[PDB]
Amino acid sequence: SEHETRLVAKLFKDYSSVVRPVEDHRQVVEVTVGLQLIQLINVDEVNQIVTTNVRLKQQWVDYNLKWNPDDYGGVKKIHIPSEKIWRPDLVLYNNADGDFAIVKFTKVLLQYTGHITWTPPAIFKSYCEIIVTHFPFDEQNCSMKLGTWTYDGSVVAINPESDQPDLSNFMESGEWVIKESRGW
Amino acid sequence: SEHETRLVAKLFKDYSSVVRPVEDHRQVVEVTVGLQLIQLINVDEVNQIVTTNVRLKQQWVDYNLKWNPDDYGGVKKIHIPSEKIWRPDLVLYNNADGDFAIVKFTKVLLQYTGHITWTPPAIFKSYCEIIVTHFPFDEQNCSMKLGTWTYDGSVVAINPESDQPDLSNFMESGEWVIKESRGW
Amino acid sequence: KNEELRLYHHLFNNYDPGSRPVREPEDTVTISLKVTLTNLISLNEKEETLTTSVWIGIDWQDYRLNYSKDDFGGIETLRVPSELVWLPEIVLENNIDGQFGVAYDANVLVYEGGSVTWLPPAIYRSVCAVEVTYFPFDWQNCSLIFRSQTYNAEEVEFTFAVDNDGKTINKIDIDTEAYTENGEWAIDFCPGVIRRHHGGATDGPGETDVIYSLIIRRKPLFYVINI
Amino acid sequence: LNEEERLIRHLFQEKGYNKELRPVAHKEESVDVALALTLSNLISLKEVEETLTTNVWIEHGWTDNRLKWNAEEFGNISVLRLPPDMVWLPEIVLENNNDGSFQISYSCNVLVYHYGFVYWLPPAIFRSSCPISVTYFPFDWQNCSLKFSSLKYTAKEITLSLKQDAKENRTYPVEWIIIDPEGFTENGEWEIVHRPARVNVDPRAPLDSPSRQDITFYLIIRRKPLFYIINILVPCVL
Amino acid sequence: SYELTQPPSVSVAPGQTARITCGGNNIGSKSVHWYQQKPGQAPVLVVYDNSDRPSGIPERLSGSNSGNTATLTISGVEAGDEADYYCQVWDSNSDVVFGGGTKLTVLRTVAAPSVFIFPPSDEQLKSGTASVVCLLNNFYPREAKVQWKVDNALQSGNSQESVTEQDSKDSTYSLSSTLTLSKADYEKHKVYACEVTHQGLSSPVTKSFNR
Amino acid sequence: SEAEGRLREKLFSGYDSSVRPAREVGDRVRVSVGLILAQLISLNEKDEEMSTKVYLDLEWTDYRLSWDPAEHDGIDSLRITAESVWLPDVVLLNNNDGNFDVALDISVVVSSDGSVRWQPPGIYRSSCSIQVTYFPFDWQNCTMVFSSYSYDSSEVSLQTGLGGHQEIHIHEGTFIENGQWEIIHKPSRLIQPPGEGQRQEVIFYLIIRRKPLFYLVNV
Amino acid sequence: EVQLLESGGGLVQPGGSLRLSCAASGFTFSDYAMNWVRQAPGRGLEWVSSFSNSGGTTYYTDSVKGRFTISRDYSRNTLYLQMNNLRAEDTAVYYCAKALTRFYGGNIYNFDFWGQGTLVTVSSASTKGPSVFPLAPSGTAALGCLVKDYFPEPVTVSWNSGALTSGVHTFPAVLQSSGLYSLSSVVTVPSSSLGTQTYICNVNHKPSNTKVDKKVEP
Ligand SMILES: *[C@@H]1O[C@H](CO)[C@@H](O[C@@H]2O[C@H](CO)[C@@H](O[C@@H]3O[C@H](CO[C@H]4O[C@H](CO)[C@@H](O)[C@H](O)C4O)[C@@H](O)[C@H](O[C@H]4O[C@H](CO)[C@@H](O)[C@H](O)[C@@H]4O)[C@@H]3O)[C@H](O)[C@H]2NC(C)=O)[C@H](O)[C@H]1NC(C)=O
Ligand SMILES: CC(C)CCC[C@@H](C)[C@H]1CC[C@H]2[C@@H]3CC=C4C[C@@H](O)CC[C@]4(C)[C@H]3CC[C@]12C
Ligand SMILES: *[C@@H]1O[C@H](CO)[C@@H](O)[C@H](O)[C@H]1NC(C)=O
Ligand SMILES: *[C@@H]1O[C@H](CO)[C@@H](O)[C@H](O)[C@H]1NC(C)=O
Repeated sequence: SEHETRLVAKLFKDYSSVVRPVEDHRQVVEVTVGLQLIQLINVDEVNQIVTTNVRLKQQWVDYNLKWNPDDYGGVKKIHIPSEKIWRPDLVLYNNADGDFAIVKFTKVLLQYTGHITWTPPAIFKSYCEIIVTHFPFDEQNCSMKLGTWTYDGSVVAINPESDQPDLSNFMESGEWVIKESRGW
Repeated sequence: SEHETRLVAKLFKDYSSVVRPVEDHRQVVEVTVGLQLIQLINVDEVNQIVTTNVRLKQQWVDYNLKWNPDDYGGVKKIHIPSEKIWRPDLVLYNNADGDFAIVKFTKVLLQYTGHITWTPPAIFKSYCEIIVTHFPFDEQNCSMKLGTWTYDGSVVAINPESDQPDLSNFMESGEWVIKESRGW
Repeated sequence: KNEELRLYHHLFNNYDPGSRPVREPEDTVTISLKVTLTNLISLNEKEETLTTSVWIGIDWQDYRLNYSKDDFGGIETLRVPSELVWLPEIVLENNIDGQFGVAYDANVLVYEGGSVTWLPPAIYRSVCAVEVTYFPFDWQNCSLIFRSQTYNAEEVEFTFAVDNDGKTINKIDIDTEAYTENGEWAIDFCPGVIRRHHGGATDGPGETDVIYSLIIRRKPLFYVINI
Repeated sequence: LNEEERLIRHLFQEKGYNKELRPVAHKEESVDVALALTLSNLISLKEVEETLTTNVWIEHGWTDNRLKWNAEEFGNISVLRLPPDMVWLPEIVLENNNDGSFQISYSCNVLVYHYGFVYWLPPAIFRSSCPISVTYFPFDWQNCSLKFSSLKYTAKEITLSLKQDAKENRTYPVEWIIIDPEGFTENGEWEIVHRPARVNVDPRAPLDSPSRQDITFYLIIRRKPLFYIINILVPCVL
Repeated sequence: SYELTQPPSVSVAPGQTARITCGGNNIGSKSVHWYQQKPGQAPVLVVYDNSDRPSGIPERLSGSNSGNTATLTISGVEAGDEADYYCQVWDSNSDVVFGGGTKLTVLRTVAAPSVFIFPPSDEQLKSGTASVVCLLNNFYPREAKVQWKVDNALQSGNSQESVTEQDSKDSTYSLSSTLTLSKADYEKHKVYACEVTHQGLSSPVTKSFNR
Repeated sequence: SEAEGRLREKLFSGYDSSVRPAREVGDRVRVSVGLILAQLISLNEKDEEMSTKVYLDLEWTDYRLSWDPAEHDGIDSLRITAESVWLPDVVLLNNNDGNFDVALDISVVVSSDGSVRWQPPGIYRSSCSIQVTYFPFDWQNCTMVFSSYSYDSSEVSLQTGLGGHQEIHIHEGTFIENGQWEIIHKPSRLIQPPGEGQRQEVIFYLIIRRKPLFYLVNV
Repeated sequence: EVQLLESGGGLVQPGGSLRLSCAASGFTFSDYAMNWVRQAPGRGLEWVSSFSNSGGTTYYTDSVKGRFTISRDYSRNTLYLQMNNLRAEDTAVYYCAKALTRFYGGNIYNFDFWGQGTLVTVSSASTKGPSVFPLAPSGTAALGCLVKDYFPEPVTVSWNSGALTSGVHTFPAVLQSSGLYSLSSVVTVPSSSLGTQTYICNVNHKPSNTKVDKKVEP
């Protein structure tokens, strides 16, 4: 599609992935964060580490990545490498011994309104206080604390997509049953 | 140095590593392939995988990488990074859980005639039918199928360097004795 | 002068691998898929992980890479690095180790008429929930789920490749001559199915994937003799 | 964010910033680098492998006068978030690793303030050599160390110091590993007794040696022997 | 200050060979590069390292280097080789040094100008000025003189000449002479002409009009 | 740093880090190779491999990287990232895990005479055939064979590092002693090719005696 | 397909500043030293600056040292030249040029590809758009248009929306004593076609964003 090629050339002609993507610097980048739990891979009770497979959906508006579809053959959405654009630097604060940040830089879906959806996969290894008093009849409440590592709330604001994590695509666990899940 | 710096600068001006290195597309790239076995690392009977340390000597001629030594202070051979030039895409067809192709991109020795010798190392993990009927008095016959993954014989021809693998620098194993070896 | 260089410059001087090969945005790219299994490495019951070695045959049409052999000295095929052409970005969705992509980024073959073929090999470690009830006299149903990581069903769709006679290969392909059976696992069945879902009005854009079902049988001789 | 776009243009494209060069007026000067260590969690101490696995956030503070600006000339901006590979870094590494992972794990953004101060808090998973004294096992205590230094720069080029905190307009050095009292989850087998921090200077080494200086964060950890007691010692003794 | 020295102009007939020299102290020990710049176009590397030719450059352009002179040889001079040719070297103390470019001129046969004359339109006269433009189209050689006559009086200090470069198809020249006057001066006299003198004309040719 | 920046600009002009420094064809690059043993991590008898943590000590001359300190503010030495300069392709030939390279490239130290000193760290897993006859009252002979992977003897000539002590250097205070092995001998030797594609080697030998108290108590 | 698009050139007063940019495509931007080479109007080529990824080094000619800064964009394949304290001697067409080598310098150093460049004009004079005056004709006829009273350069003249290319001659601009540029664009056609065929001159002055199109008839 030559329209998409011309559009991508236009958008990234004078684009900066370093600057936060809104018009005025006093404004706050509003990011919606949602967690999808695909699989609870393992609970290591000795080292107190819960390993899970997750998708970290991040939604935000980029002010400068907007276009009129009529000017570009009706192209309303495109797929852009995530490395080319500014992103929030979400980090699992209570990471035990895994990756701190997203290392799988999949493509973002960019709409003509400047809306970006980025749904990278990750293997989260989080530190969970394991109470072994009632083992093997034990119940374990394990958390995943996510935040922008280098941006404070006055420059980047994160909001939950939903009150609960998305478990619609959760694979059945042969060792654990998730009775309750919730984001705060 | 100065002569070689000038030579290396001029050799790669209009060079393309994409197309095959022949004057005419109807020609065939003749590649001599010789396997050197440095060590028999392991024979995993359960998973039927033989791990070996190898050097995969590959020799061919790049038509466009030629020069007259008299024009360059008598420089007759040089060493250049292998990532910069076209190479054959040799793959271990019966790879079990290792690397399919060469991943250690060591330097190639280039002569003024265009002759390239490239001798990268590799850890071959090859799938071998393991007959445990006579264990521990069992004899095995583990093969390593090598071939150009994307090039057929009409565009790239591979020929053995010798009838046998090179065992000159083979480390003696404390669990196996190589009774016979041969390339076909 | 090599005619391959002239063909390469003709095709790729003005070409965008980031854009889908469609004349209009609403058109869909059809991808012909085959999956060939070379080795079943293992099934780790403790980790519930199936380790397999495969190579995936992916064929499609790129009208932007269209050329006739008569205009380029009779060249019927051109090998180029896969990074230079658009790819549908097929990944194993149900991998357990976080490795979504292929093991070796082999060259794509561009044939005359705009036909593009990519045959990269891969080592996959996939999720397989182990039904334990009759272990070691057990059989498993390990899924291999392939999908585009980027594109929805309206952007990229899947079809199964056809054999020489035109019969649809709706299964994992196995070369009998080169195939060595796993020491503990026999592959009894391997059907494939192309699923389409999330096409509802509320859902919006349709999604599609291809699921292969390796029905494998344990050979219990070790457990019988030793335990 | 036209204002910080203009500020980045002014800092890096107008003034010609060279990240390969240290921020010093003359070569003989040394860049002061203040270090602090926060222990997010003590992952493990493998006795057989003699390896301590830790999650640590390494706070670096230094001054780069080339990255100064007047805030009221740039929309009152007082801080910037820049990629770490856009600015000279005092490359500190864990010298006494035993797996080859010398460097921090996640290369996060640096924070650059208008008065030239660069703050950088990379987190890292580190696997370090901790020789094990087995004499009193399972009633043993160990003395592990995390030794941080620079292999790219010597004491001539950077000076390592401990982070300095303030209380009631009185400055004091931070001579311990920082642990959040609320957020820290104690290891299930090891209790931290002492956690000092020290700047070590070898007088015998030359100034142009990487071994001249280091900052070591020590963990004195006591084993909680309840598991071994209940499962091994009482049955064996009886 | 290595100071590569080049001749400002080299002239040759079609089919002959042009030799563009670049002088320097011990330039034979240096690598000399040659760039071609067409009129109103970016320079193009035509030779590098004293003899090598980039792909897509005709084989009729070659180079040599010896002693205190490097040479660019252009054989079989076509009608589209008119360009400025620059030599270039690098020195440890002088950095990148270019030569004062050499213009290549094709020495074709004599062709006489086509003369036209254009009085000002009413659109310009509404603005308070009068520009009389007379045009000499497709002539060779460049040496030509245009003289503005107003009632048998030669003009001076109130005319401007503009000359094009050699055309890429026929290597001819075009010239334009513009006489600009205030409207009071233009109305103050009646007959306006320009006289063209050029060696290809047997005698000077006048184009005249009455306002 | 303005003087250092100017000197770097002078030194990197016309410099190709992939080209071996030979002022004339036939000139050989003399590379002195030494080893500092930071830790003897282990000797795995099952896998027959010695795990060590070391600092190489590689010294050579690159004539292109020379300058006069009088014209560069009296600067007599520079520290330059290793990837920016030509390096000898010196690797551990007898690695067991397929890892040939150093753990971190770090920086070389370049003197005004063109002398380049490079001390990269390395975590190495080297092949060691185990003499099992007297285990656990055994002593082993684990070698570390270092050589150029590509350049031959006609291009890069090796010699043992010294300043002459032909030995692995162990710093007495900072050495991480192993609880199971005692280092008896630690020499180093330059091995010539058998008398053009031929390559020298520098072999560092670690003759180590096991300390068998565990097996006395437990077996 | 190697391509170097320069932008950011234009009019600036003496002592002002200006950022030229060069967007590069078709090659690995980090594998070749990048350069700025200027050409003053009617003068020869003059190397201005070079940026080399080998060691992160920058090089400048003496006349611009301390005034010009060459840099590259952190993310995009874009080369920048920030110019400050501009004099009348800096007026020129600035070309962005790729070298054959990743390093700056050495005897082999040459510029294997060039961009079309950007004009930078340093002058206190203000911008003004052209005033078109058709040259009405009074056996081949000649017609044309007289672009006058414009500043700075250039003005681009086309005929019949680009359909007429044969026989066109657009002359070099000439500086008047008033300090303003003017040129004439002419075409010769058969005299028989004057009454039957329409001839229109389209003048475009980008510095002032003027697009005056004038029809020419006797
Ligand atoms: C090995 O594994 C494979 C993969 O899991 C097995 O093949 C799949 O088997 C499942 C059932 O286990 C089957 O799911 C069924 O799908 C159909 C079709 O779904 C479509 O249509 C229904 C309407 O007809 C829509 O409701 C749905 O949105 C849609 O797209 C369903 O009709 C069917 O429902 C029936 O069974 C349910 C219980 O499983 C029951 O709750 C329901 O009321 C109804 O009776 C199933 O959901 C997959 O389609 C199969 N194929 C694929 C490609 O996954 C295979 O059988 C396994 N082999 C062995 C030997 O066990
Ligand atoms: C015969 C009975 C006492 C059982 C045998 C007990 C043996 C194994 C002894 C040896 C060392 C002892 C421990 C040493 C120290 C303490 C003190 C205090 O922290 C509670 C008890 C505790 C933890 C002891 C429990 C009993 C103990 C484990
Ligand atoms: C390719 O081009 C040929 C010639 O125009 C045409 O016949 C053919 O249909 C085209 N097919 C495509 C778009 O691949
Ligand atoms: C910054 O704050 C000062 C007051 O401290 C105010 O005078 C000034 O206008 C502010 N600048 C901007 C751009 O808001």
